[PDB]
Amino acid sequence: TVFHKRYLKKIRDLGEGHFGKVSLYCYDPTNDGTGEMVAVKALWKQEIDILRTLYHEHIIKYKGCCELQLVMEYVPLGSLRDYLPRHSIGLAQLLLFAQQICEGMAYLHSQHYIHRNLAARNVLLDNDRLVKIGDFGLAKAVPEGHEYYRVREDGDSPVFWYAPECLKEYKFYYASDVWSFGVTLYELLTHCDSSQSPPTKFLELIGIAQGQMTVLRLTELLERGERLPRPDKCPCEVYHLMKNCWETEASFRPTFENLIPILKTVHEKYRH
Ligand SMILES: O=C1C=C(NC(=O)c2c(Cl)cccc2Cl)CC=N1
Repeated sequence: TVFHKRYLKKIRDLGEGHFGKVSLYCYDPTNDGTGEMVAVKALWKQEIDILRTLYHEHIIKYKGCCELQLVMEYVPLGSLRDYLPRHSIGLAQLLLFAQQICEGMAYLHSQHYIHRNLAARNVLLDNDRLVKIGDFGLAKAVPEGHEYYRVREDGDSPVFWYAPECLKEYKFYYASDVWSFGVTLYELLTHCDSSQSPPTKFLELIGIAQGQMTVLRLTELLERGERLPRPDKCPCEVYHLMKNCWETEASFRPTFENLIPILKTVHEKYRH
């Protein structure tokens, strides 16, 4: 679908992820005064071409583009990062969010893509609190006959959601996305509390200032087996699952395909 900027009118700002800004716009090509609300991402053909080939209930829906800006579905409940501090959410619902992330991620990996920006702020919720994986700004196609994508520097990347191989070897495997999921799972269990966030907690792990974490210091701590702590009221078994996703060796981490039945089982145990 080719959208026309003439009938696209901006309503209000949502934010920015990979330096590209997202805003709520109204598309009214018939001038009925109500129109339909869409999300417009601006300032790149690969991110658009990746999202174009993706169709899944747990992946933000591509709607089209306009002369270039990305047009996606607008989701009213927003990101998990802002949603969790706002509401009283139970353990089962948090595990259901994690299960839905895994389903969306398993599908992404099936289409031969890696996300590389899997964090709670990049996961959105529709009206039925259903997961919608967003911000494909860092997403890449894993080359055919290759097990990883060679990263061109950690530059503007969420390093505190990254496995040691991404920082040390500049390698991004499907298993590197599992490590980020482990960190996202840690985020859900802290109810996305800012005082417990991964950049904040990792600095606290040694006792260094807001910007004293080097790629070497971070690599050595992760290789030494130092990990994020168990979030308050988090069941030991949900924490042990995060640790499995945080295995030093990439090949030893669970896959998303195998994490789904496990998160389904754990969700049932804590329900009601
Ligand atoms: O309602 C929405 C919101 C979207 N994007 C984000 O909210 C978003 C921002 Cl503004 C910054 C960083 C990451 C993300 Cl996912 C996409 C589609 N519909």
